[PDB]
Parts: sequence; C-alpha cells; structure tokens
Amino acid sequence: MTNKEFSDGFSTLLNSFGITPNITLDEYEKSTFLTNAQEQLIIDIYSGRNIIYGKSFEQTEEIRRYLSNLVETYETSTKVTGKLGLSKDSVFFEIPQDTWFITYEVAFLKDSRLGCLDGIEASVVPLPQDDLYRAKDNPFRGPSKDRVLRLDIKSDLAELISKYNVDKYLMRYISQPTPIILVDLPDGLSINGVSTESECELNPVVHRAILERAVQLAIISKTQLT
Amino acid sequence: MNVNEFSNEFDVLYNNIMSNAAPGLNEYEKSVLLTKAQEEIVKNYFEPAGNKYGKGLDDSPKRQIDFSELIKVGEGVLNTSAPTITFDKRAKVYDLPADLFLVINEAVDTNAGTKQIVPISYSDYTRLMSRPYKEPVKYQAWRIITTSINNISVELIVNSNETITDYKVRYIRRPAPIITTNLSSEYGDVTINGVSTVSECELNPIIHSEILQRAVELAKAAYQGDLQASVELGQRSE
Repeated sequence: MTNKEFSDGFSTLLNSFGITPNITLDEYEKSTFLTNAQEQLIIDIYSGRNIIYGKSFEQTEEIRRYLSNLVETYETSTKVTGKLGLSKDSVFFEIPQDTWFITYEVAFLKDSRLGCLDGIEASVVPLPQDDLYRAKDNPFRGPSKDRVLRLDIKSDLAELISKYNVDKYLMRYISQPTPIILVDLPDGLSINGVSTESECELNPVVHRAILERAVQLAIISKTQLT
Repeated sequence: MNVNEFSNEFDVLYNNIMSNAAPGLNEYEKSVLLTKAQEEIVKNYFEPAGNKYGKGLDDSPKRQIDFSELIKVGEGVLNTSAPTITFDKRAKVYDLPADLFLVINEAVDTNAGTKQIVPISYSDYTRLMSRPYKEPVKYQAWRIITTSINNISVELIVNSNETITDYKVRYIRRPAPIITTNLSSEYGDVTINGVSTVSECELNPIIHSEILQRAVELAKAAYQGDLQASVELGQRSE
C-alpha cells in the first residue's frame, strides 16, 4: 500500500466523517501512529513476543517475508584507537549507528601465528561481563582462532577480544526502518528526523497489520481517559 | 404573485374587511413592511430555532424549495490588489461577492485536489494552532474572516506546499426589495435598499403568502404602537 492508500484505509477503518460517532486524524497523527505501530510490530516480531505470530526473527517464512527489508550487511576494517578496555588484546570497532539488533556478526583474522590458516573467518560470540573473567582463560568458550568475544561499550562501539589480530569485522543487523510519513510535514516537525514523505520499506504483507495496529493505537489515544 | 397582487391582497387583509377600518397604508409603507417581512421570513427559516417547526435550511422539502430561488454560486477574488496584514502568515486573502447574505457551502480547488472549507471558530483557531501540526485534515481547508471593508474578506489556510486555483462559494443571495410602485417623486426620491423602481419578489411563490402575512402582522403591530407589540413582534426579527 502507498501513502495515499495508507491514509484512505486509515480513514475508512476509523469511519471518519460517517454518521456514527468516530475519530478524525490529521496526516501528522496518522504518520505518528503508523510509525509507532510499525516499530512496535517489528520489535515484538523480532523478540517473538507477538501472541498472534509467536515467532522470532527468522523462525518461519512469514517472519522472513515481513522483516526481510531491514536486514543490512556491514563491513569495516578501521579500529578506534583511544579507548580503555578489559584486556590488552582488545580492539574497538564503530557500529553503523542505524543498527537495531545485531543478528549475524563475524570477524576475519590476519595474524602470522595461525600459520596456513591466515584469513580465517571467526565467530563473534556476544559474551556477558559475568563470564568474561572465567572465559578469558577458557579454551572452549574463550578467544581463539575460531571464536571472538564481543562486548558492547558506550558511544556505539563493539569491543572485540581476540587472541589473534582482528583485521576485518562483518555484520548483518536489523536497520532503523524508514518512518511512514504521509505528507511533507511543515518546518520544525519530523518523524525520526525525516520531514518529507517516507514510504514503508517492508513488504505489503505486513502493511495491513501495521494499519490495524495503528488504528488500535489511535482509538487507545483518544479513549484512554473516558 | 406580482407587486400589484401584493398590494391588493395587503389592503384586503389589512383594512378592507376590518369593522372599524383603519387608514389605508401608503405604497411606501407597504413596500417597507413587505421588505422587512421578507428579511424576517428568510432569517426565521434559515435557523431551526427561529420558526415553530424547528426546521432549518435543508430540514424538509419545503425548506429546500423556499431558498431554492435564493441560492447562488460564485467565486472569491484573490485579494492581492493591495497589501494587508493577515492574522496568519500562511493565509491567502480572498474577497467574497458583494451580494452575500449567508454562506452555506465553500470549497477550494488546489493542486492537491478539491478541499472543503471548514469555518473554524476563534476558540477552535486557538485550540488548533496549539497542536504540533497546525494544518487541516486531508480533504478540508480552514477559514477565518479577516479585515473586511465594503465586502467580506476571507483568510484561507491550506496545507503546506499547496496553491489555490479557485475558491467557489455557495451562498444565499441577498433578497431584493419588494416595491409596489415607482417611488420617484418630485418632493424627493425615497428608496428601500437604494432602488426606487418597481421590484418584484425574487423568491419562490411558495412563501409569497407567508411574506404577506408577516407584513400584515407588522402593519397591525405598528398600528397598535405600544411597547408590548413592538417588543413581542421584534423577537422574530432575529
């Protein structure tokens, strides 16, 4: 569905300007509620907390077809120099700053010590800080040629603890979806920092579910004190 | 029924049957009372509370057919002829037709399609400009009356990045006076609303009897002349 179709369906479902009591929204309010419904729905889908679906990020074909258009791949070889880490062999990499959740995360290694295995792809294991001390020396869950520990730190950074030098850092995350903005908003206004029209980038399959959730949010907004 | 029939039946209903007959009315007086009755009937019938039935402009077939001959459609002229101070920075000033009595429907044709104009009140203006958006809904536009001289000037507020192509106004034309005879005189030309020539009732014949009855009632109230009659029959001026 397009922005015009989004607005028209929103009005039709809300029974705007009908004879019965009803609710009429501005295009800014329609955009706000559509964006809120979109982001709520995709977060609930990713966490598997939607009772209707009850499935996780890629647990079935339906959810794949829903959130296929947020999956973005990223590559980086630059390392942030001045930072204080929890180990000597700690390197820091920037995050794209539009990430929502990291779903695939792997690290290529370039070191002489692992001879004839150079350029080995290594599995970045997100490790909590409780386990870090007892995982540094762990030969089965600690850093090694086939495994790297990533700890999240401030300023959108990723502290990669490896026994070998880390050359490249690969990611595949869920991106910020573009907001659903149905009209070029006036000066000052914006949704997610976007002022112009913005079409939903997901598939049309989930557009109608987003519309239903946005409508429900609208009625909740108008009918939370009565 | 033409002006001659108004005057003749006015005499018949006023003083040709009454027992202790009163002095007959001059044609200027009859024309005055007929015009006043015309405006009074129009104002009574436009507002539901103004008449005994509780029915307004379009609340029954009779009320439709009453104003059928008084409805007119025109266009507002863009008021870029001279500079002016608009209350709202993003409002385009338009001038309504001179012969305007009441506005019942307005519409504006923009590049984004036709949009119905909603006349927003001053309290609704204050409420709506307190919200973050400050623009109309999708298929409507907003309107407020601005500095008007000799004719109504109107401020149209549309959504951003929209240009107005035309501004049609379905209004009720100002009724023309009912004048029985050429009021030209050597002693001085008298006029009802600026016209001394004969002027027929330009409304449907369905309400000609109604206007005549109201004229007779006003004539007899003036004849009585006490404060009571004037006060109770002024309640229907509205």
